[PDB]
Amino acid sequence: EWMPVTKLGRLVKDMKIKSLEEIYLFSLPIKESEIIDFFLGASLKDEVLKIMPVQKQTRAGQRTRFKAFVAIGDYNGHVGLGVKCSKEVATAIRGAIILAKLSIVPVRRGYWGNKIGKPHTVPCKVTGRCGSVLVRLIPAPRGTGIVSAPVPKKLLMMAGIDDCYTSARGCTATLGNFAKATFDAISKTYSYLTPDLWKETVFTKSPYQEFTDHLVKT
Amino acid sequence: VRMNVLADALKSINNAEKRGKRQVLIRPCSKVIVRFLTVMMKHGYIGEFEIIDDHRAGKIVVNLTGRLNKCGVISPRFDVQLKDLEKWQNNLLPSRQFGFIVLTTSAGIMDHEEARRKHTGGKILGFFF
Amino acid sequence: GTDLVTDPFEDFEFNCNTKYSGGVTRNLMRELNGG
Amino acid sequence: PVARSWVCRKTYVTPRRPFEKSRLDQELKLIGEYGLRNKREVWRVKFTLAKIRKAARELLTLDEKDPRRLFEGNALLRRLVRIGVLDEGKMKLDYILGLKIEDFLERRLQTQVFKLGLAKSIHHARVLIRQRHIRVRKQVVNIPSFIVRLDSQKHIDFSLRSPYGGGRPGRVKRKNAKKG
Amino acid sequence: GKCRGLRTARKLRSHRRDQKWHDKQYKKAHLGTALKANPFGGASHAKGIVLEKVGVEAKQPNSAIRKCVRVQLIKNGKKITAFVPNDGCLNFIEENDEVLVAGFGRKGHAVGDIPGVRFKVVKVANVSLLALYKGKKERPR
Amino acid sequence: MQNDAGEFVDLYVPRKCSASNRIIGAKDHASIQMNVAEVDKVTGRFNGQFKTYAICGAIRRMGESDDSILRLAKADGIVSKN
Amino acid sequence: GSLARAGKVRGQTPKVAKQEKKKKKTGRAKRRMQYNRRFVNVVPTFGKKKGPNANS
RNA sequence: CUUUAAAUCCUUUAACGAGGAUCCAUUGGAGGGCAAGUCUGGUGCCAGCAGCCGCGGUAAUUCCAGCUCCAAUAGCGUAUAUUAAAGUUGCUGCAGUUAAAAAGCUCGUAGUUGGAUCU
Repeated sequence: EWMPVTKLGRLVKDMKIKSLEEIYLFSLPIKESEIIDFFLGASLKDEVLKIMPVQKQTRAGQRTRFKAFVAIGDYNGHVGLGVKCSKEVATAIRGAIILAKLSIVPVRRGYWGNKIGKPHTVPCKVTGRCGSVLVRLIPAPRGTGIVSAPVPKKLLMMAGIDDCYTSARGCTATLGNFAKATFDAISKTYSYLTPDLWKETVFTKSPYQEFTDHLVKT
Repeated sequence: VRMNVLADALKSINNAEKRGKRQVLIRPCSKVIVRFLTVMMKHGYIGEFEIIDDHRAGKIVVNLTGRLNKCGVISPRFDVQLKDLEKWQNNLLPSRQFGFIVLTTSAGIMDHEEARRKHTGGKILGFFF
Repeated sequence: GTDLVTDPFEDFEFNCNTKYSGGVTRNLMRELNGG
Repeated sequence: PVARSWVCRKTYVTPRRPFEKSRLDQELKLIGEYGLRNKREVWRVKFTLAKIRKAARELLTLDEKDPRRLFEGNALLRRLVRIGVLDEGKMKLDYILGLKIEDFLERRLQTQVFKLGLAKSIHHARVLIRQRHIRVRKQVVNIPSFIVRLDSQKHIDFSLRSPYGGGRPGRVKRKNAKKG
Repeated sequence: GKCRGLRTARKLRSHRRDQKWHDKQYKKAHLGTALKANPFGGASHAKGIVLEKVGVEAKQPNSAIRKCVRVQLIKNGKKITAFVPNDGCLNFIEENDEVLVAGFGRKGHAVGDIPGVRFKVVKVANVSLLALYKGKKERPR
Repeated sequence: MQNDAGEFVDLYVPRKCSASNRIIGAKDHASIQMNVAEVDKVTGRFNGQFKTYAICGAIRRMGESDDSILRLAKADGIVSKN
Repeated sequence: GSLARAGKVRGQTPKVAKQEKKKKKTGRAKRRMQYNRRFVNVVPTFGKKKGPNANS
């Protein structure tokens, strides 16, 4: 069993947050990885993108730690990427999985041409950046697949993007920056104001206020 | 010096939109500027605007609704044909679901969709999305 | 006599900077996601 | 000056990445499920689908009321329906982009011979087609990559001169009965 | 910045054509000094007469003796140092016999730890080194 | 957000900043949702209903959040004219 | 630079004959063998996610 | 004597034609790039491999081999030219503070580009 240490975690625990989309709606940070577990079940698959050893020079020699880059996400609209450095590889991987869970972001899927069936591609051209690495995602016709490098391909498949064109620029050989720029581009999908989102936002009551009686009662 | 006042107008609108302001002062005003603003307004991107008349060259105060991602000019004004129009909207527009390319044609200034409907190419002025 | 066995994890931690860095990296990657 | 024709054409494309696990596994699964000889058959069907998708995209970029778009889209949709890879109900250029390589591998004479019960396994189907045991309508078809049209699906029989649908025993049965 | 004018096509074309000469590969291919100084004369292979057998010491990080042959090309009479690839393959080659020599794979650049050697031997006395090495063919005598 | 059949395919509809009408991202932890309590006309007491304003993190960072909330309240009849 | 040792190691490697084995199936049969080995057989794995030629 | 101007060639018929169906598939690889053994012998910075990083100095995942795996397959290596990769020639679409780079500065011709405004 898991005992929440946060108000949001406590609300999620006692079955009164219906979906992760509510937390995403009110921009509330996720501080416990158990919330993501509860909401997304075992549909969350994770893949260790990289294990890289980083060495710090010392008087006696070099102190080597290991940084794990782990991508996670159900292939239906949620993706996250975590990076954790530790003394041993197993702890680094476990922490990177935790941080990838804590960073799950909603992915907006759209259409290329005719809006037939489920959305398959990115809604529009979106660009992410990370330290000289620029990654641009472009809508592609149905059945195209992901036209990208292997690392963005993994990140985009985990996000649920069925097909997408991709352009990259910079030192993409730094897998960390490539992955983080792809993650930035993917997370930029729901921040783009398209004409279908011009409808004035009708506010709903926040969880910290919707169940304030529950929060004060226990 | 100052050339292609439409570039200055569109850059001013873009900068004021990025800063989150509600109004932008465009100067000088021009017929092409007013037509471009009308095309942008008919699609809901820009909202109302008023032309201040000074006796030399007017200014425009443009109210800003925060629906505009980017308004830009294409310089030089390449003479685009209808058969070559699609390539242009591949280079400038975010998706095929929204965004417009503004052309000036023998039938007036209008977006790419209206140019295709009227069956007339022209010269590309700019784009907005 | 017998010999002790090595997990891919400790193998990578020991041979991350050696002639066998490529092999231990590949075997660790195969451990972590090899399905 | 010769009266010959030099019009030839390659029917496949090799992948850009020689060795990647995902593609190798996918193509091996396709080979195993459809009993293909090598990866070149997978690449040939992939190339056919790629050309069809390219044509569909080129037509989709045209105006809806374009005579060329209407004519060529109708022709392509009728062709895809004719061989059985596209359902008659969904005859639209957009539904072409939803096709898969499996749909075109399903229409091979090998797959159809296996699916009609004429063979016990897909490899048995290939060997039967090669050994001249199968005919479509009245023509003895030998090529396992033969793509069956929808109107020829019900006319795949066991030939009239083969021991399996004829009645003349083969070389082995004749020799072994000669001992009695 | 670059000139963006409807009547700047001449300036853009001329500037690109002038700036292409600063591309190393383009100038190498088009100037014609490389093709003049190329011993093969633009060919992929060349036949030559083995002048002698030489041993080239490997570059500093690693130590060995690469068995090469100094040959004289039939076409232009130039002198060439061609690596003899496999082991024991210098024993197949003799003095003054004819060898087919190809490039080393780096388009004129020296390959690996052999310094100043950009050619390798493909055939000796009209029988390939591979067949002799694998025992598929004996040296004609 | 709608396909050809008219079904809503978006995972969710994000909030838009009450000032800039710009989408507030799922990870904008500097963004706020102010609730301002409405007040009875004759007694000046809490009615139980409030009006909400969503402000993005960029406007908060720029220091224009105060003027934004004041303008929203003024246009909303909560802060008196002048 | 001494040319005396040319083909030394290949010259003194103890010659070992190739063992006689059954012929390998070719064409569609070899691909079928690969497919059955790699996708129809899943039991023989020992849970270590190793390779097909691991001998440790 | 089906074809063809006269024999071909596969098409057709018939006889003989498979259990190591010996009627025996090869070419390159197995550290990474990059798919696939730090298995076993030999060698001991030698011989050699290695496009690149690198491997060999008496305990070689890399050479010489034996097994075993894997890539394409009646094909597969190698050299060279060239195209994409190269947004490393950049019109789309690069760069110029410190990584290569803005002329010492100004004038000035050709060139390029040129403010509103007329139903």
